[PDB]
Amino acid sequence: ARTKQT
Amino acid sequence: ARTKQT
Amino acid sequence: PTLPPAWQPFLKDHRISTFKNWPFLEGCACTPERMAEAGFIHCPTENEPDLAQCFFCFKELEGWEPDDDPIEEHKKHSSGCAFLSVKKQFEELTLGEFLKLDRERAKNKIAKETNNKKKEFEETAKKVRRAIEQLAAMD
Amino acid sequence: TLPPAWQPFLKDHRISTFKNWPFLEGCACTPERMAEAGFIHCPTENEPDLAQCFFCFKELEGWEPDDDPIEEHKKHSSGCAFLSVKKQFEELTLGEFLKLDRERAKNKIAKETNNKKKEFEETAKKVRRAIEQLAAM
Ligand SMILES: [Zn+2]
Ligand SMILES: [Zn+2]
Repeated sequence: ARTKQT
Repeated sequence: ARTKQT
Repeated sequence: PTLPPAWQPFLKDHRISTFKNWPFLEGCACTPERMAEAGFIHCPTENEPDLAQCFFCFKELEGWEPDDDPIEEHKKHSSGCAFLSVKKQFEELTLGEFLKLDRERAKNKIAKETNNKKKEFEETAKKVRRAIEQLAAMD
Repeated sequence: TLPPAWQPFLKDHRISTFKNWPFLEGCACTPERMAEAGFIHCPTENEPDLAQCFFCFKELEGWEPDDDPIEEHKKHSSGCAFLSVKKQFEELTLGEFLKLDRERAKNKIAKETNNKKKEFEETAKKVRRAIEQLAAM
């Protein structure tokens, strides 16, 4: 997975 | 000391 | 905030702090430090202003004398109290140990409430029984 | 049994947070595994697979079935103290536990602060743009 954006 | 009463 | 209210009595500093107007201070064997080290919280009433309670086994003791050693009094009056066996300091307990102790405290609290309700009920039973004997007696 | 604020320390609490998790049996990132890695489930409208470490507050979306939650946590948040904790909860001393909760408290403030930074930087962009447009005509 990856780092929440916005 | 002694136990509480009532 | 940092420890929940229900668990504060586990802490000596909390317990000491409950002794706002304890009569026995320096010169006496039962000082607040010593009462607290023994498990006691201060519970003063109108009728008994020196009333103390173990936070763990809920034994209540009044009529304190200056030479009274709170540990020996606790040992004498409530020998079965697990807290007397706790040799480690709070921070040094494992959570399993701590949770085990809080379960035992909860059981002690229930045992105390229950024993109370019993004695109150038995007393009501005596009243009612008497009242009914009186009526058979008049009869 | 334990105060709300401290429940997330407990695996069984964390698992319970996975109400509608897509990746179930046969997958590497199951709820048991997510929970063992520290994750709590935080689904939004926009990101329904959103997960957060309860301890360092790292947020990760875009989970794939073969994802190993521990390696993802290690990768994305290498310094998270929770990854060092080898002992089981019951086996911690209260001192150890209280130490960890202090660190979590700091982590939370660090995160709130990093958030406020990003929000401020975003308002600054808007204000800069407005002023340019106004200076233009
Ligand atoms: Zn006791
Ligand atoms: Zn983390």
